[PDB]
Amino acid sequence: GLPVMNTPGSNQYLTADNFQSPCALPEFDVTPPIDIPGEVKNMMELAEIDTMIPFDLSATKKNTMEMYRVRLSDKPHTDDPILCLSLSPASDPRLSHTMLGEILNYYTHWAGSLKFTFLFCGSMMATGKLLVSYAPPGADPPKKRKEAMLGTHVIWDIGLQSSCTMVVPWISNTTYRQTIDDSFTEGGYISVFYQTRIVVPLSTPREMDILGFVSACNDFSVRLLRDTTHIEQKA
Amino acid sequence: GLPVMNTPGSNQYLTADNFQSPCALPEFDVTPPIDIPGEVKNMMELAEIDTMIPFDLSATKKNTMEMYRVRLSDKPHTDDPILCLSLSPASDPRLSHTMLGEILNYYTHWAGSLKFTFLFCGSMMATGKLLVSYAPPGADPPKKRKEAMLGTHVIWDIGLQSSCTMVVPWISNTTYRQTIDDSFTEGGYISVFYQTRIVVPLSTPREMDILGFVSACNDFSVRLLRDTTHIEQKA
Amino acid sequence: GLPVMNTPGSNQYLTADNFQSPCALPEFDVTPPIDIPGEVKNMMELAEIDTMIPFDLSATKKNTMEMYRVRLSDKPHTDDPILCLSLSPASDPRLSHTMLGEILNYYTHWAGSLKFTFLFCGSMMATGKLLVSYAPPGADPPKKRKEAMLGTHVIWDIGLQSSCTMVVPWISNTTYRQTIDDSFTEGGYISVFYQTRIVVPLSTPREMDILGFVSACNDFSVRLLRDTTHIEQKA
Amino acid sequence: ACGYSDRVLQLTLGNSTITTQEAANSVVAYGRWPEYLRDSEANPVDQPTEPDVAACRFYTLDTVSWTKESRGWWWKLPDALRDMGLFGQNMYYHYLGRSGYTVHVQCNASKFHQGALGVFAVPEMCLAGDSNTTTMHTSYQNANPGEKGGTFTGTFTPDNNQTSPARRFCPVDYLLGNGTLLGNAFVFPHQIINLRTNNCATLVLPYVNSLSIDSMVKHNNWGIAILPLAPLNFASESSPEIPITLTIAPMCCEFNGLRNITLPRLQ
Amino acid sequence: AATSRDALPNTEASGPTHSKEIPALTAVETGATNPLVPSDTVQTRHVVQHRSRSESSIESFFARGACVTIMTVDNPASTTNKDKLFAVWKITYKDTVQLRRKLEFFTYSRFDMELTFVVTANFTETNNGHALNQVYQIMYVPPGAPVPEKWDDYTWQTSSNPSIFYTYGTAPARISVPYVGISNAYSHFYDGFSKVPLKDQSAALGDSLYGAASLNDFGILAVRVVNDHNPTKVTSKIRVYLKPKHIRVWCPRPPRAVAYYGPGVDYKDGTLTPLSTKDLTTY
Amino acid sequence: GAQVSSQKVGAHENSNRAYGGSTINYTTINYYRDSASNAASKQDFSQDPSKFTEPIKDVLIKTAPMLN
Amino acid sequence: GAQVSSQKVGAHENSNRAYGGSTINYTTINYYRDSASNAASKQDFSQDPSKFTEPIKDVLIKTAPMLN
Amino acid sequence: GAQVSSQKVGAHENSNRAYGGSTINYTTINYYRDSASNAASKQDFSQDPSKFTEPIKDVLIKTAPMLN
Repeated sequence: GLPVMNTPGSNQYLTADNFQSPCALPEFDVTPPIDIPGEVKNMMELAEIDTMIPFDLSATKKNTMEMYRVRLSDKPHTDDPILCLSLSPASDPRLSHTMLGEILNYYTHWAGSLKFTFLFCGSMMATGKLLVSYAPPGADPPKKRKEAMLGTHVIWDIGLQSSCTMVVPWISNTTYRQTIDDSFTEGGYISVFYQTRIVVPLSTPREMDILGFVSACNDFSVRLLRDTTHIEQKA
Repeated sequence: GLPVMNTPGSNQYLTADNFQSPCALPEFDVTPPIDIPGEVKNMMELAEIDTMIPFDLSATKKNTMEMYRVRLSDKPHTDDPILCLSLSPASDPRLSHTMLGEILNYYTHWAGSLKFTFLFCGSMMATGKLLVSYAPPGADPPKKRKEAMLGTHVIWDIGLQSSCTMVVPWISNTTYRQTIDDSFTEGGYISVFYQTRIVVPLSTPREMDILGFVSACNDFSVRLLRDTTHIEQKA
Repeated sequence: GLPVMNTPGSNQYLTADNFQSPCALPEFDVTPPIDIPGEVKNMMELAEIDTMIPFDLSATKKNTMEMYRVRLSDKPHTDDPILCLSLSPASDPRLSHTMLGEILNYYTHWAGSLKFTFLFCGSMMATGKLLVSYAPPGADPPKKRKEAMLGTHVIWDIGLQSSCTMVVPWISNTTYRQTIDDSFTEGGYISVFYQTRIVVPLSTPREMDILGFVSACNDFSVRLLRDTTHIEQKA
Repeated sequence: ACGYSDRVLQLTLGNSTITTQEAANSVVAYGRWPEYLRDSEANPVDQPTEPDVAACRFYTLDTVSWTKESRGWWWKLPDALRDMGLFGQNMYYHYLGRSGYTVHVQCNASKFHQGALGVFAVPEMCLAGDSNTTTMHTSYQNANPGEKGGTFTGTFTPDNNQTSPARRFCPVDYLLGNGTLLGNAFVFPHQIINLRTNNCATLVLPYVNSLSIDSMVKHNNWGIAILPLAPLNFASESSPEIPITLTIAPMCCEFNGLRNITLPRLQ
Repeated sequence: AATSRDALPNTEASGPTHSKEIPALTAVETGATNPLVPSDTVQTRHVVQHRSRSESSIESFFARGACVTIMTVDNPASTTNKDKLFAVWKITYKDTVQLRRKLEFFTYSRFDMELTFVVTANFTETNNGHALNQVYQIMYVPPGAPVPEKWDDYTWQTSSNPSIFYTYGTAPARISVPYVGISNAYSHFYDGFSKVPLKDQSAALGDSLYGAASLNDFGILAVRVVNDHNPTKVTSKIRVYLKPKHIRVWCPRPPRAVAYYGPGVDYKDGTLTPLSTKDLTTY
Repeated sequence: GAQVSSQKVGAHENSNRAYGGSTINYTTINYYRDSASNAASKQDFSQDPSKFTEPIKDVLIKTAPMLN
Repeated sequence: GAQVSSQKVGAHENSNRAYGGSTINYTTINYYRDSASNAASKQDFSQDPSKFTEPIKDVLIKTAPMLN
Repeated sequence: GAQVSSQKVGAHENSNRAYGGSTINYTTINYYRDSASNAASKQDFSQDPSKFTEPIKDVLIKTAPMLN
């Protein structure tokens, strides 16, 4: 009956293949699903939830609480960066672990605008203005307020509304960027400077710390799944 | 003709598989079925027929008639259990063989309410009130009428209507319970005590026996078939 | 193209299998069939044609003409059988070769009513009454007219109409009987006795012979084909 | 309304009439009640004979004494009757015999006795023999006890005689004789006569068998097996004894293919 | 309309009571079992029961295909002094405990036997030899047909004997068989003899074993090694798996309690003790 | 002569239709002329356990007294 | 150009349709251009055994006397 | 009982239909009676990340001041 012909690619198993296969337990009455609070329909949903960036990764402060507290002081106004960061929501050790940056390793191409949210964690009295800035790639990274200022910045203010968010608009030469430290698909440069200085009244803690959070925006998306370098199975 | 492709899982025999297969005796005129009295359409039907529980399993009384007769006496009212039983209509040696408990081994998950029926088998004169009780798991098994009383009980009465039935309502944390003595999916505890005492008039047998029966209710059902431990084929 | 899966039972040849297979001589102009006198559409048709039973199988008379002539005499009325026969239109050496009994070996189950036809082959003058009888199984075979008489008999008469036929009604505990000498599916017992005696006038051959024929009735049918023991291929 | 309370009945099959007064509303095998062979499922082609009243009536077999050491009794119906009036004579005269039944197990005590007799009607009750050497070798003469019936035993005893054996069944009671637990036996059509309450059990058994109509002399159908569930006790007395007595009635029976009389070696 | 994959009657709600209605009290003499629902001995809520008996149905209980028998056969060197081994097994489930207990819960049964064959094979002797992919013949020899004498005899010509030629190493062979019973259900338990003894005969001439019905109900399987005597002797084993497909069962008999012994219900001593110990007053 | 029937899906996500709505079917085709060769259609029924549980020469009302 | 026909099922449980009602069919498709390659359709007939059983230059009534 | 659906082609040349117009479909057929055997239909949905991003006992307007 019916003359058929086995085609190049027969008897071939393909891990990510999708073909119907005989059922081991025929008839097994499956248990009805309840309505568990908190479903998730797509990974990029998780990508839109802020996760604190471990900004400091100094041999001493790494792998320990001190790693997320970016300390600011009441030092006389300077023009040097109080944090840097290579926009590589996958590559840069600073982002490589945050939910966003942790999901980004299970992929080969990320895209869309990101949103860094900074929380001033210090004495209700302390005030000041911090300039959070981004400058697309291909130019000397910014090391002075004078140079960073020229790029895309949001001159934030430490007040009642305790937090800010500088959206990093998706400005890139390709439709997606390599989720590996590739030179052609470079990310850009993020960097917060003091626009004034954190001024405090007498009898106040002179060294308050800021915590940074990061997340994707309803634009972001990833593609071509892979195995995260993050966890190894020794032997 | 027709270019096809053998898919992962070809030339694979699967015992419980259901595929059409060539007929060995082509045309063989099958003999017409008659209407034999007593058909059965589903195993759980048998599960709803009482089968006497062999309550006593003492080295002396086991594997012999005496094993189903649970003797009661005209002893002065006490507060100790005149039988126990771990609700495990599969695991507990006391139930492991009854039709219900015998069908329960051919499965990996049982569910639904059970119904224990006790028959007072003794002198028409003898009277008394026995408290049959059940207490869901996770608490010290009941060893005194005072403690068992608190759970789900049916304070039965030895009269004209010679038998009773205490339904054990399906109260459980999962949709089905392991048909193996698993701790997480524990059954509960059944236990009949004297609510008064079996009182008898003169010239009466002072030691009558009660027979217990057990069966499922139109709620019970089982799933994921296996091989009963009950019968072994040595060599 | 089209993802398929080879199922348990592939590349398996099954003698009695029925599958379409490529044609060796493509286009060969087949020769038109004529209307040959005498077609046959179903074996059981042949089963309904009488074939003479070789009733006598004595070392001397077997495998030779004398084997089909059942001789009767003008002996003074007796109550002993002038032939016997185990209803096993397959097993009993007496029937095992007749068309009916010859087709019955190519099968595992026969059924339906049979019809034994006896022809008085002797002098137009000779008269007499012979009692042809059948008695369903499970009882001492009949050895006296007195015992056989009780069963199903047709007290036949030697006259103008030279032949008779005693239908053996299909009386059996199963829907078909084993076409092998099986005890459970026993046939029954056939046996012709003299109801009077064959009386002849002077100058007549005092020893005439009767020939018996056997055939199925539009009720008979067989099933589950096999290889007849009847013909062997030595080396 | 009136005293038509379940406790009283009045069976009348044939010209006999049972009228019990502690009657536990009777059992009808499997809902299905006894009836004649519908042409739609008939098999043998002759005219089936039907004794009707001649056979259908109630036949009391012989009574069994019931003590403390009593371990149970067992009958093989098709056979159990073989003598009992015409159902006895018709029994043998035909190669085929389809017969339904109505077993009424009679046994009453005083309000002062105690015990429960589980009356189990097992279809195709194949009891096990007693030769650890060869299996099924049980002799006919011995395999069909008739009006007298056999009796369950305490513990198994292997038949050693082998120059020539005793060829009998050695039916153990906790295993319902057929190597299967008694406590689970409550699956067959049954009634427990529990001395306190009812003083009889009535089960109406419709002919059950893989065939339309089958043999009788050979193949058996239903088999009754009465076992003491609750042992009998009465007063601080050495041993008490009540007499259990069954009365069976063959209903809607028919037999095919008349012959000469069958005379089995029952001795 | 009430199929096997429905959903058990949903549990109805129920409050206090004090009625002359007496659900809880039975009386087992009637043999009838009180169909008391949880809703009777306790106050129940209104549960919308989803669970269904779709898997315990008579059809699904016997949904897996059990191993009815194993069959050893071997092709030795031509020079073998011994005759070439071709096994012959008599079709009858009663060889292994498993499928035999499942079927045994019921008194009668009507099923369509769907026989599959997982054939395997290794080189017997230490000798280091080779063997071109063997092909086996699995001839069904119907009840009463002539059972094969030598390995290579005429009986194997198979002009009318349903046979299968399995090539080693390939999708395991399968042949469906319809209810081949003489009666209207295979009787898992036959009470009575195949020959009644009659007084006007010798105790022998008319005797027989209890429980035995037809000499060859189901039939016999002849399985040879089709190739010729090859220098490297190769033994093979053909495990037959029978799975009752279109099935029906009647009269629910209590399951086998003590280890099986022979084709007949009979039981050996020792194995006579089935249950386990437990104190009449310990959970 | 297709034999299309509905499967009993447990309303699983992206299975074709569930808690977003929709049904699931499967095609079948008897291929052999001999019935005893068809795939066990698993669309089996379920009778009431009464011919075994509740078998009496009368009728039994549960709220009523057993032995009347 | 499907050749759908009815099988002769023995009203088996859950076979598709029986003593609950229903019929059973099976698809066939001749695949080769040469007829002598089609599957033996097994839907064969049955004539009356008369051209062999009852062949006479007249007519035979059974209740009548054979040799008139 | 064919399950024909539309693929999401990237308007590729000579793929059947694109920047010349046209659509692309693919046939599917559930073959096994047991649902847990069907091919993962990949036609999955997407909810709003709100039950995780924006979960508050009130409502949040973006242009508004957070901590009112």
